[PDB]
Amino acid sequence: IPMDLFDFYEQMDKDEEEEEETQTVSFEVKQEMIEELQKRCIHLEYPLLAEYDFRNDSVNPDINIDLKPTAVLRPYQEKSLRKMFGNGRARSGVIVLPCGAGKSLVGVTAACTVRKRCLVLGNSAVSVEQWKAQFKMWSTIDDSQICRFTSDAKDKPIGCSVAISTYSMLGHTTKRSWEAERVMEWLKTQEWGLMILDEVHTIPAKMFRRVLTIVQAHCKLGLTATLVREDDKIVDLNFLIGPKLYEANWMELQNNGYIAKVQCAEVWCPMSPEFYREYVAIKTKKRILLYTMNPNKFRACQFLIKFHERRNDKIIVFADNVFALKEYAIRLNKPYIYGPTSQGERMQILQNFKHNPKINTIFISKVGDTSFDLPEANVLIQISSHGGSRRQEAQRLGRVLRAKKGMVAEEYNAFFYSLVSQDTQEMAYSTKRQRFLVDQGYSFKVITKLAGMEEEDLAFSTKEEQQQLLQKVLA
Amino acid sequence: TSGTLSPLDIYPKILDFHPVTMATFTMTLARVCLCPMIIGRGNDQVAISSKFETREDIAVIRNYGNLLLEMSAVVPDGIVAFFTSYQYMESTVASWYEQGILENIQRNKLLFIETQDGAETSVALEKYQEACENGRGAILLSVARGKVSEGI
Amino acid sequence: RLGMMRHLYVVVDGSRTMEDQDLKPNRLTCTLKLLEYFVEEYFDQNPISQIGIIVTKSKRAEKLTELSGNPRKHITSLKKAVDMTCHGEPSLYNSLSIAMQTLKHMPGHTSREVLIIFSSLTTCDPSNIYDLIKTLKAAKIRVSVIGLSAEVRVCTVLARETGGTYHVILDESHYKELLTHHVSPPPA
Repeated sequence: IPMDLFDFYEQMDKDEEEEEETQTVSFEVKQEMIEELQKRCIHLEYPLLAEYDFRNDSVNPDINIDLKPTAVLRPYQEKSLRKMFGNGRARSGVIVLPCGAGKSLVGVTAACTVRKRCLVLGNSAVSVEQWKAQFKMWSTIDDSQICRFTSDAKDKPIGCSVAISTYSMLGHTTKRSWEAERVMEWLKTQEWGLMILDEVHTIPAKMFRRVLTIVQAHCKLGLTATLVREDDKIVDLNFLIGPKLYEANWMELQNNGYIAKVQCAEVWCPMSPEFYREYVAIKTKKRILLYTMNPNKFRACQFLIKFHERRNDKIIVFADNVFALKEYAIRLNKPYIYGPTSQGERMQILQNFKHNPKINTIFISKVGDTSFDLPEANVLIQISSHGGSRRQEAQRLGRVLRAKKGMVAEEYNAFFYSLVSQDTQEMAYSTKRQRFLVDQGYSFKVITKLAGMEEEDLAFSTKEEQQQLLQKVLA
Repeated sequence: TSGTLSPLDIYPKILDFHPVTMATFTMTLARVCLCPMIIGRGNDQVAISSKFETREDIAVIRNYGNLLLEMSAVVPDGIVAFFTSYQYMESTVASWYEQGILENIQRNKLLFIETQDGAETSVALEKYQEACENGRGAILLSVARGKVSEGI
Repeated sequence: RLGMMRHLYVVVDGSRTMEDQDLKPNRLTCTLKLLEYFVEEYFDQNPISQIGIIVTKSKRAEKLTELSGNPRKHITSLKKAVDMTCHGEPSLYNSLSIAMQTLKHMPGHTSREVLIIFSSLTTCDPSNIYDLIKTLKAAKIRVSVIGLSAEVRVCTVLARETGGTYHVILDESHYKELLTHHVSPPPA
């Protein structure tokens, strides 16, 4: 019976003396006792099923957060917190929802419900500043106990939620990675007990994974929309944070005056003289530029901007590369936003795009993602298949697009387009993107021709024009 | 007697005597009657704490004012809304005569306030029996203690 | 069946409440469709007879078909009405006065009938409706009401006082049973 049972720490492992012989592990591996990774503590179901239990004799009895107030979440989010009360730590650990519908609120509520000494992990200071703005109803004495805790200073019991910090490892002041042994975990190194991770796809990377791996970490919750990069690490995240409690929030459940119905499309474009000579012959990182700048595909992108500007729709055009961004945008004479565009000029372009009926198309680089209060529109065009994550295409779509007036309860009232050059490595991404969007509940189709592109003025009207671009791209 | 009294105990409690008991009518099936309760329908429906129901504006505005309007507009029949006091009744229905500009029901109902008059009471019951939602016993507000309890 | 001749004024509720999806997309569609089925069955049972069609909508009365003995006008009018739908609130007093004016003209041995399909709760008319009900019973104009989920007392008295036919309809099957009862002739 476990009334005497010791349990202790060595470098990244838990060893269990004079044992109760617990299920699901090897025995006398190198001594009479059981020995697991720290990170295996998460498997509380394997003892719970057996009817086994354990005690935290290493406890520290100091004080904790109360945060008694409540607020109102979206109908699935409320169902998602209600499930978490239901399931408990044996059968909980991540939630997936867009970066534009209430993820900050799920984190402050997840900490106010769970109610333990908490450390909040985030990607960015702006997101700390948005979580502070969310958290003001549960903030103790409004503004006299909230503080930041990162590379310049630390103070107070709370802040953006409870104490927030960043994932970073540049040196001894980049907080969560350097501090990962000091404070942490109610069961051993026992100052705190609860972990809330915003942007949770950020931690399972090869160096970062160690922050999570080198503890027992009692309670853990993660929140994300991108969830994984193109190589799919996500089997690891079940171990590292916990299993996935939720994924859906389909626009099928929020149509009539609520968000958008999006017609999704992929566009297959043919390939014009000289560009495949050179695509086929070049194996280097330049070849990405011949399939993105393919003038038949540029003419589809131009024709599509013209159709939706003729109807006065608002359009964001995404370009994965600053070269591509500027070659498309300067030709189409639409503003662009990227890293080196300043805050003053970005806020002028974005205010113009949202409120000026003359400024209806803009071009944007990777800086929107994981964060850039991207503005509202009704049309999204991606010039390329990229290598950022099929799941980030759906986060980006979801956070940018809304219903056009009048038509707020129809089958579709917003539009997404991804442009693909036929007979290239750009095509490989489709059978995956198609399967992921339809599994996310989206109506998605393939457009393979445009015989009305043969009825109007567009660029690259000759071989000589196309040759002028081909020489510039090759250089 | 009092019509119903089946749990029996309160009368012997009040008397400090133990009468002979008897149930002395044949009753009809439960299905002709329906006795609902209302409190909310999603997990975000938190405005009904009623720690100070006489002061909780958000609670009066939310399902107390809003559920009444949903139920009355959907179920279009002659329906009387009973209240615990005049002050609640006045706050819940903005009416033609509002206690503030900030009150949360907009729909044709009739009032039943103090200085009721025996002749004036009948006018409101003539209106409710004749037609429309509104009248005495119809889409009208009355405090439960008040005269409407005599009925017609 | 032959023995006498009937005059019947079909009156339909074209108020905003008739749009509702409770009985076939919008009561309006289910009622006009079954009412077309009734006209052909009533005229087949009653070869020497007449009908006229009136609606109450947007707080007025309008004549969809004039009083006549050819069924074709009435099914063509029920077809033409569905497109223009329903909005607003009744005008029952003005509809019983135009119906009265046509019915008063008719001779001694013919019936004088009004059939009303009712999905409202009152009517917008200022005029005293009780004076007009007294006048219907003197004139021998009989008024029947088929109501949707509704027992509002002035309509029910009005159908009882004029002859005894206030009926409630809760399905498309029940409405076809009610119109088919009205297809049935009077004694002679």
